[PDB]
Amino acid sequence: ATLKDIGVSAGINILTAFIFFIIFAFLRLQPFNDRVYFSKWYLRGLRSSPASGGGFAGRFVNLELRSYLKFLHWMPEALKMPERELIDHAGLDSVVYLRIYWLGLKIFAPIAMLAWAVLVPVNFWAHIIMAYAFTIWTCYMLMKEYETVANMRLQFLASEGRRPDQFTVLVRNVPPDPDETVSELVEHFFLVNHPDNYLTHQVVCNANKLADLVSKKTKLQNWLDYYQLKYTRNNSQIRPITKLGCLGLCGQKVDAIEHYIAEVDKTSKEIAEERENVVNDQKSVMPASFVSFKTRWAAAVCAQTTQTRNPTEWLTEWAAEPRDIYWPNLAIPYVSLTVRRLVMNVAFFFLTFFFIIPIAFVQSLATIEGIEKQGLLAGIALKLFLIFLPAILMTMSKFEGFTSVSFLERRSASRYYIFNLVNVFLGSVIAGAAFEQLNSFLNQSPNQIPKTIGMAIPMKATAFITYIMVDGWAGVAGEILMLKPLIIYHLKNAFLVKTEKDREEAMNPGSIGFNTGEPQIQLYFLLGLVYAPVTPMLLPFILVFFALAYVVYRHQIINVYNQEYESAAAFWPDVHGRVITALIISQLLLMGLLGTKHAASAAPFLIALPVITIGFHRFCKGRFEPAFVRYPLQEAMMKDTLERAREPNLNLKGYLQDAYIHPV
Amino acid sequence: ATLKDIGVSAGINILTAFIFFIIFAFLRLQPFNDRVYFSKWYLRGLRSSPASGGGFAGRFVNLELRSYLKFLHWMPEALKMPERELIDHAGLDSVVYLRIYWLGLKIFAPIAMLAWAVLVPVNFWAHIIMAYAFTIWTCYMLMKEYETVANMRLQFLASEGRRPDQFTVLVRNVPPDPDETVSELVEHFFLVNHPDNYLTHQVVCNANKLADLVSKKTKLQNWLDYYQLKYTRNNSQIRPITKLGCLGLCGQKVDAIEHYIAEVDKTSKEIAEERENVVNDQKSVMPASFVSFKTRWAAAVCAQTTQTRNPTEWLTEWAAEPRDIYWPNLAIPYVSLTVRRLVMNVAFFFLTFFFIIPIAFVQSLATIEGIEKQGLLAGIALKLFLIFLPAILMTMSKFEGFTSVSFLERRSASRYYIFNLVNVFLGSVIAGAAFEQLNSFLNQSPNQIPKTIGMAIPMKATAFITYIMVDGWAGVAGEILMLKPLIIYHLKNAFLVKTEKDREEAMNPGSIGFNTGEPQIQLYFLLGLVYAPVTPMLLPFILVFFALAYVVYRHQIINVYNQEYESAAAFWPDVHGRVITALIISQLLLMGLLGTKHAASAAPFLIALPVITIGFHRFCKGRFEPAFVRYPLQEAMMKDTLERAREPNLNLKGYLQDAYIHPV
Repeated sequence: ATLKDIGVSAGINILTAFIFFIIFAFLRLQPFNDRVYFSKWYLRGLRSSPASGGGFAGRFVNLELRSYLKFLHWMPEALKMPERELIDHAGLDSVVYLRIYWLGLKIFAPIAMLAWAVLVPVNFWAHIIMAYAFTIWTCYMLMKEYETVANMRLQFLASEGRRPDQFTVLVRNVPPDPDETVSELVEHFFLVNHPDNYLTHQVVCNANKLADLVSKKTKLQNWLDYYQLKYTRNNSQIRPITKLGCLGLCGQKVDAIEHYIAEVDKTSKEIAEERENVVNDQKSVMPASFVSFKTRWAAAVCAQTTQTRNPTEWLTEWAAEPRDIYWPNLAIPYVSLTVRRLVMNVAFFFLTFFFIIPIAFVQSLATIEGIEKQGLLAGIALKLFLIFLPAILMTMSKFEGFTSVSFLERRSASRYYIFNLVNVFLGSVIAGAAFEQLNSFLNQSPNQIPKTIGMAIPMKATAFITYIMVDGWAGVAGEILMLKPLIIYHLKNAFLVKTEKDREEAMNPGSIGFNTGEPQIQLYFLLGLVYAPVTPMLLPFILVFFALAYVVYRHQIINVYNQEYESAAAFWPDVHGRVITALIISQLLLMGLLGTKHAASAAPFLIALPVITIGFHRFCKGRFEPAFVRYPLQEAMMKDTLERAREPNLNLKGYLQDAYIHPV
Repeated sequence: ATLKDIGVSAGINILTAFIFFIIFAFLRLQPFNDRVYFSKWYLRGLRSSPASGGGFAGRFVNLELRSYLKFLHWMPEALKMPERELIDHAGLDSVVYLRIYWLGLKIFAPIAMLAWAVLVPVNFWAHIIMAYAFTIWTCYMLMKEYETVANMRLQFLASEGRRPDQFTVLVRNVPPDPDETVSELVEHFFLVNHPDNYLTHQVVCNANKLADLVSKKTKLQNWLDYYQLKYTRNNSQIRPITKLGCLGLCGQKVDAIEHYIAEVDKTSKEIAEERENVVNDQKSVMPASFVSFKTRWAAAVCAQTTQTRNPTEWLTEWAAEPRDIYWPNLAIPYVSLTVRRLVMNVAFFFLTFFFIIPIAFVQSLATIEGIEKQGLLAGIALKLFLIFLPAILMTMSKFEGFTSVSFLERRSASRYYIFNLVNVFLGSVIAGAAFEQLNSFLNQSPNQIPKTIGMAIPMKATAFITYIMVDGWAGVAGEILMLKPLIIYHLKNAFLVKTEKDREEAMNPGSIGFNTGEPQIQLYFLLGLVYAPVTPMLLPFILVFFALAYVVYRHQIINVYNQEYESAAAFWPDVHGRVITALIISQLLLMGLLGTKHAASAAPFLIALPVITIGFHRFCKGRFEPAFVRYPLQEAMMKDTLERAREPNLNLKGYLQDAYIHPV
């Protein structure tokens, strides 16, 4: 646990990262791996077939050029593209996500210098002075970044080309009327309440079943497509037991190929059936619509205005890009939304507290099944749970009912933050023997709960240092290697490829993953902020994470990741608020570290710090936050007038009419 | 402190109230007192000169008819006018203020029955069950009243005649431009951002000096007007030392009459001067304007929409009625607003905590000056402070910068609530020896502050019982007597009357006084809710207050009080929230009363109660509150269309143009 010991593990992790980088150098040279290493370039059409032409040499024939810049040159090259160019290459979302890593450096580097020039030499009022300076600097940098990101969002929103969401609102909870259809209600309402600028509307329909049937058809057509064209005739008719799939030659359904062709045909028959009972029924039509307006100004008005005396009916909000719309959740009743949120809130309480016990349950189950038909339960335990955490949290957000992928990712990121506040930091080691602490809290005569818990849950430094070195050093290095997407496309272009040209593209690497990546940055913001006034040891390792992550993610944003939506940095208020939470928690923990005994000339200052931080947060929520939630009417009018001058005769009707039909 | 003792004081206070009612019976018979007893009727024009003709008999000649209904008949007569008729007679504000007393009965009567059928007989899980039922009932009644008051407000706003505020917004923080005047900036902005419906605007000017000069002129013209026309020629040239006024024949300024005529003339000369340097200067013009629109729908849009990328500039809010506008605060810079609020927040901390010490200071001062030139310091101490509390709190709200009398009254009512939470209830007796408790808190090694304070600050029952009987029984009875307004007009129609007809009207009794009356109701809501699950003794006395206050205030609303503004019950969210606070405090105190020792099958329920209450509050803030803050666009459009059909050719321009000029 000494500097020496920690430094040994540091060197090991630096080497692990370097090994990853070396493999990356080799794999990125392979012409057949370029599809999954330069995906963004192909998605942009700037690069051609994989290796600028594809299928060439330069692979294992020359391995990787023996040097130092083989596994290092990609770093300065990632830092070469200007930010403006990356805004048009990747998007504003990705550029401001990168700005969070730069913010971490802009905040922690100066405060690391301060903590290393005060604490370690002079080793108390120094702690409180440091705390103050740290919070002042953090807030100053947060305000400057709130301003820059807001100005970037506004510049982006103004220079953006026509988007259907700029003219549309999602009206929800349209009150049911026994004499009129949802469509008629909507049309009439917006023709009398927004007469001057109402253009068109698109009622939301529950086409979830039809969509799932179409998705099932495609899945089944591609299930045994590998087997269908393996050798045709009668191939390996595998039987993945119908309960979980995968498997293969395990159940009893041999039949034929292409997932037993008749099955694909019966799914097609059900698709036809559903199509009939979804277009001609008027019961699939949900109490919601997508109302478009002739001007962006009018849509802004509608989005930021109450329409009726019942503020829970005719709820109008800025619509999301048609590609950001999560259609399954647009068919969930509004009343249900609130109940689902509550159910998922308590399910999360359970997931963030009583989760080690179910993990131990499955661990014990795995020991039993391990004996039956070398093992040592490696890779399971909680590692697998941490890989599934983002997905579990995402399905929880989908249950809650968010109708935009952007918002779902933002909700999952907020949940992951709370998970990390509890299970990585305050409350990880306090969770002794499952709910033993909770049993004592239930049988506690007085209110000793905070006492017991707080006292023994502040966590340690050297242990956290190893976490940064494993998850934030070698972890971000593994990201550059893109192992799983490579494997996926390898076992797809060799398996179920059968494409006429380039239709079977499993090269898609998804996006940055705000629901996972941001929680990581925020956990290191938390760690670095809480420990800063106490120990200056966490800061150096946290800073290496920020620098490495900046470069690895910049590379991945320029070369691999493709944005699945464009929210124009709408998530920044969330980011800001989580660093504000980190700050407040830091000051609260310092109050505890320096409150017992101490002095009466310490508490007045350690109580002013949280207040100042909350006041700054409120100032920032009133100065910069509105830019991310409401479109200013002057900006909307400016865009409208300029567009109507450049294009005097645009038929917005056609463009906005079919924009919000369910993709099915 | 026994039932007997408390009942003796009860009888005394019942008799005091009856004595007040008896004097009221006599005084309301006097034909010369009718001006200040039936003021509303004269303000409405329904009644003529004082005693339906004025100056008659029926005074002391027959005294008061010896009976029982002399001092009792006014009660059923006050309960005779229907609520709808009172909405058009007095206003919605006054009708919903009366509804708070009825709400108190609707909440406390059923819960008094429950507490008297459970606690007293069976005398613990009964306390927690009572608490639950009490909160459920209170919330149910709160929700039902939120609904009724909201529907009443919407019905009122729809049936209201054209009001200038229905088409106007107060734009604040108009960004300074070196090339354009505030007027030009405003006009251009709203002609490009709200082109379709912008009508006119009225820039706010700092005419505070001119207004104060005009007010000074009138004050001086009426100062020694009594003396001017006492006997004319050369009358008693009194000298109120110029530092506080009043006095008379005390300073050195003898001069002449009418406050030394030359002074009135020099104030008139300064009025002329100021008029020049306020109309022709463009530096008096504040960065704010009153923008009117052709439709109420457009003003609603503007009020509930962000106008520019800087959400702190071009701030648009629904304008208040020109009569509700507090013009002095419309000339206070927006930046200053925030600082002033903070300064007044800490001044209030001082007023609600360290206030007994300044009272003791002045008390000790009065002992010294008492000897100099029978005394016993009667009526001073804190009684005088409680009469000045509403005024102090009002001047604090005026400092904060609220530009509407309605909002100033609402702010002062909120402050008075906090004062009462602390100094009437939790923290009154804990304030031992000024700041002795605070000195110990400053030198407290651990966090023993909550412990010490809470333990010894829950207050007692019998003592509170006497408070209800004095302030809520005899207090509301004294209100019916209207002593001070009577005296004022008596010493004005006999003093500085000199009116050609009926111009010197000091019969104006003001309004209900939301800034004072509501805090009282809320203090009894608090007391009755906190004590209910513990003791059922406070409830009966609290219920008598509600009943008596309902009848006395209904009488005063129908006969005396005249509304100075019409907010259409916009204060109800505040009322609701203060009863919600009472509920939460009640549950917190019950947790303390029943948490030490007790059981582990009591805490889970006593922690669910506050959560349920906050959840209900949030539901009510999302369902009913928006009706009080934002005008629904459908309602605005309905009013607009109906009005444009009844009156096809209205020139809203003329009506809305001169509506917002400073009354000077």
